[PDB]
Amino acid sequence: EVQLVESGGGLVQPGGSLRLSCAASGFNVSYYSIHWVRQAPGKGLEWVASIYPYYGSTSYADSVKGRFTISADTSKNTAYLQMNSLRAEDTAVYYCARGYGWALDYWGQGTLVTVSSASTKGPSVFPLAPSSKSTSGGTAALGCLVKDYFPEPVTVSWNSGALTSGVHTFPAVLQSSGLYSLSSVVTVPSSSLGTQTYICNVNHKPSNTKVDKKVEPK
Amino acid sequence: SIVSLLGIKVLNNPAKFTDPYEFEITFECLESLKHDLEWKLTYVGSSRSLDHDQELDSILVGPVPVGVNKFVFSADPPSAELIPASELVSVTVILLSCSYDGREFVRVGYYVNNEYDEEELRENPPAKVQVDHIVRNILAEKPRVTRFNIVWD
Amino acid sequence: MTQSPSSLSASVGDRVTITCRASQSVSSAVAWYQQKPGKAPKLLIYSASSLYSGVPSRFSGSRSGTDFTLTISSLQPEDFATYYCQQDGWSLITFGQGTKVEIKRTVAAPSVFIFPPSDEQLKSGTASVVCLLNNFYPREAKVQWKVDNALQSGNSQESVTEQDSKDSTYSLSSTLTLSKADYEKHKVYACEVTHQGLSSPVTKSFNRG
Amino acid sequence: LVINGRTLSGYTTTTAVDAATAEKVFKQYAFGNGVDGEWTDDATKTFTVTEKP
Repeated sequence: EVQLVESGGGLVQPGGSLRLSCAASGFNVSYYSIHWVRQAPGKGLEWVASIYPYYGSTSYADSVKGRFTISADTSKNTAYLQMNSLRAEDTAVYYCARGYGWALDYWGQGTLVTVSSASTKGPSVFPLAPSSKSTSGGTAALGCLVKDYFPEPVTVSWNSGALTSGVHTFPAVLQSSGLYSLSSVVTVPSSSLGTQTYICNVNHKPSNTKVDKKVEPK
Repeated sequence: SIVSLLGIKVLNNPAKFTDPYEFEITFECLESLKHDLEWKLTYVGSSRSLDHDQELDSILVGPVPVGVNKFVFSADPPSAELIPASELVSVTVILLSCSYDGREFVRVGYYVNNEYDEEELRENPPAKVQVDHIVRNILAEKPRVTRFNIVWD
Repeated sequence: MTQSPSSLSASVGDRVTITCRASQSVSSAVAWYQQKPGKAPKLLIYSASSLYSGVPSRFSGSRSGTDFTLTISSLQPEDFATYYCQQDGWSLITFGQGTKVEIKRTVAAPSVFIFPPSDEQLKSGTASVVCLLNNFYPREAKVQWKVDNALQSGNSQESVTEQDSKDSTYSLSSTLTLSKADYEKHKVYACEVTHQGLSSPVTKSFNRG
Repeated sequence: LVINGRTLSGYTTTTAVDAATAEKVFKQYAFGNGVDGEWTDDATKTFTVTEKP
């Protein structure tokens, strides 16, 4: 089976240099056309670079001109988007993909590339605690507030994966400070509020952080 | 998978509408077989209410050796009598295709531009397309390639 | 290039058509992709009208002039996603702005819950109060932050869940962030929600500010 | 940092010149945990905070 694997994602300073690597399996990249496509958070798809076969020969989105160099090393069955002069607009998930005529039939999973002056910082985990008034028919809502972390992503698990119903982890938001914060909530029976403990497991790999907060009434 | 392409070079580029296609085709063969290779060049058009595909020429290369073989496929030009007037002065596409005992295994698509050489004629067109003053430009530096796994055996 | 409509509500079995307008008329240059969240795009139609292998027959494409179109002859549950047209043009590849195809259902009311800053946070000098809007259709929702009946502008920051798989509903979380001094200054804080599935705006509040 | 409190339990890292510079940021990572901080290792390069109900 043909696969495509991106690599080299991470955090980078404005004006900094990064280099991604699209690693191929199931096919040799010399015969095929290979492209780089990126997706800003919650935005459409944007193409940046194409490498065509036989004769190298490239095409680049006007915005990434001169700053970006797509290329490929056939010996090592791999391509490379090289970004220099990187600006805050280039932060996105970078996809690499094989050409199918004028289409793109196979894709990587991507890597996130964050360019900013903020620094890598684990999250603060503050509670969202349930109340006794909030007995609807008998349903309550508690949550974790995952605040002031950089850069994405964070992952949030409720009760070590054993609490999968009524839960909504939210898209993270960028704040004026430049820090990420995310909230994760779960509705649960107001009955079991007293006898059943609820822990949210927060994992933020960029700073090697994994904490388990217990959310309890006052 | 048994045959792959190292290169295609379009010796006659740019050229007139009426001018033939000479395609220096560098290719490679791993594990030779007998049934022989059918190299087909296909004109593909898109116009107002139609999507026309017509074959342009077809060469058979025989016998097929192992290694890197470079052969030139001279192919017949298009026929303005069989093409709408718009595709004369607009972008078109050609599919160099190679097939093995009925089975197409690789298809290389190329953008192609066509227009008038004359300056004024380009600013204001003649009422009728004068194919003699049309000139074509193959974008052969950027192939668009499709590969199909055929049972070579 | 130019993709309409950006957004489409629909039901299973319906017949949907999305439309892309490109500068070029070359049918070879155009494909369509489907993308679900967290996943790489999947090719559906190549060179305007050709069904990419694997794709179901309910998908179909065609060109008429500069305009290209994808239709799904009868939606399916797995078909609810975002769709993108691609023009692989002469100089450069373009993608259309995209089209998100959400489910239609009956109008659901949000359970509105309010949450206080918690004292772990107020140790370090900043207080965040969030209002939650649980399971509401449609997304059309506006929360209004009120402290001591003084409408609040410039402080709130909301994010929205994607349509749920079971309820086909949405959740919204609006967080209100204030310096601990200004939290301690005022006493009662409330969240007012004017979903259209709410006759009157429902307000949720707390005290001991 | 090995964090263990009534409510919070987990770990983070940071690399630095001396353990006191590391222990300084770790402290600033007291989202209200630090209040009940036992604040206890050089060989193993671990620094632990403890609370109790």
